[PDB]
Amino acid sequence: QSVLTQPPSVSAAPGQKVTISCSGNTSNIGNNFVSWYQQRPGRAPQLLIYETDKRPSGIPDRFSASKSGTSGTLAITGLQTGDEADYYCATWAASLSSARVFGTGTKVIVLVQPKANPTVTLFPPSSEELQANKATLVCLISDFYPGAVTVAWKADSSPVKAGVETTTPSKQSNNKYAASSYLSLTPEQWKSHRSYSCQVTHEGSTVEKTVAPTE
Amino acid sequence: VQLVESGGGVVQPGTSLRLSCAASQFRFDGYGMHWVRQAPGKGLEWVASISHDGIKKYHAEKVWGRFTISRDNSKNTLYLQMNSLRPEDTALYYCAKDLREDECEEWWSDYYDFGKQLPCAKSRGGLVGIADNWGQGTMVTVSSASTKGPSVFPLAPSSKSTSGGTAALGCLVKDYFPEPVTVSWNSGALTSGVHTFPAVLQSSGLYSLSSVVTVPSSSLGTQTYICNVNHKPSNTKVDKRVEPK
Ligand SMILES: *[C@@H]1O[C@H](CO)[C@@H](O[C@@H]2O[C@H](CO)[C@@H](O[C@@H]3O[C@H](CO)[C@@H](O)[C@H](O)[C@@H]3O)[C@H](O)[C@H]2NC(C)=O)[C@H](O)[C@H]1NC(C)=O
Repeated sequence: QSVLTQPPSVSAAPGQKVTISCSGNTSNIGNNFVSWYQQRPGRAPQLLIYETDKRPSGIPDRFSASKSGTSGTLAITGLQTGDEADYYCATWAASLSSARVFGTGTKVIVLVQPKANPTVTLFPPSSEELQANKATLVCLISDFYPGAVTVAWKADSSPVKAGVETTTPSKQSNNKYAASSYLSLTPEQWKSHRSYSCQVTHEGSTVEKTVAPTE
Repeated sequence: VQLVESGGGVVQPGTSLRLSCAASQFRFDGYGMHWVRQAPGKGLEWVASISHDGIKKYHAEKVWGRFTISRDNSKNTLYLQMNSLRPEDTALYYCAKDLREDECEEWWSDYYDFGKQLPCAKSRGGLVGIADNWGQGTMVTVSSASTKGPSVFPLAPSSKSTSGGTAALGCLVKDYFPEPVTVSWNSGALTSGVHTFPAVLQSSGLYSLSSVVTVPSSSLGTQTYICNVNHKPSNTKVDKRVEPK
């Protein structure tokens, strides 16, 4: 139940270069070969790199990879729109379960539109839902480009891990992106804090909305 | 190379299910095989691996004692036996071929008819943990749910959903199964400023989505706003009034 940490997204203009890091531990990357997989939207993964820096026959020399210590790095040059996909690193060894792991995954975006900043709207639990002994906070995120966000939730000023469900960004009719995040609480958790916040990070800028039980 | 998974479906927690994967166009009994899963919208995760001959088996910590990989080399088939299923086992399950062949290193031939190779005398190659070919996967949804139309809750406009000028209001379409639902406002008469978001599959194995609409805050006292929710799988159509505060 360990993981190889990857950045959630990287992006570049067409023709440019991106790198994707893969940070692990002595037990996995430190002692083992690294492999890389490409997964295009709605498709099965495909092998990209094996034995740390080797390409299968169909893979162009625009893809290259390496490792140093406990970290691996994939590089993509001459980036083209067809390289948009999720990329996963991995290790696998027979010795120990902890050497059999995939990375958290990195979405590669090829920038073909201007940046667009998200509109964020946060709703508290309705009285009707609370009367049914449940509570859902709803954070809606729209009109952003590129199509990747991370969402964090806070109770007062403490981070909230449990109860969060967040969708993958989906293209809107105007070719910008939308997503949503839901925090499921008990009525007690909702009413026992001074506030809750949804924090949306897009291209390294974080914007935040807050709601409170006492309106 | 071709891999075709089968056996997936919707199943209740605590039950058992066996997935299968049929191999074609390569020498199945010369390669190790893997199962890998992907929960919806999440990352890849190793589940199980097995040597070309079915002797050596490896399983991920999250499934120890519950899932068992096996294979039948007389049928080009790989199996995953899944017992005591849990909601967090919901995922697309991929079958994948391992790269390294149990490659023959010495073989004799029919002396006159030497296009005919005789049973391999010596070979080597075991699992290397490189998945060079993948199937399209089979979906496993673990949930207690039967066909169920949604509950709808209003997302009321407030001073905290107003910037201006404009107010945002919506409806939360909660706990339905299966997809899809469609949403409109004021029976289709309100379309400007409407956005309906894709659903999330909750750990309870039911879906939820939201629809939000931006309107003049001056109108909140004069204009009625009603969200119309259709769920064809259950033949239900519900209308929910959304009003301040
Ligand atoms: C890389 O892996 C190693 C082990 O494979 C990790 O080092 C160990 O991390 C564990 C935490 O999971 C530590 O165990 C804890 O130790 C504390 C202090 O004694 C104790 O209070 C807890 O009950 C728990 O047992 C362990 O001390 C630590 N060190 C060693 C030598 O095992 C390491 O965190 C991993 N990550 C890296 C290195 O980035």
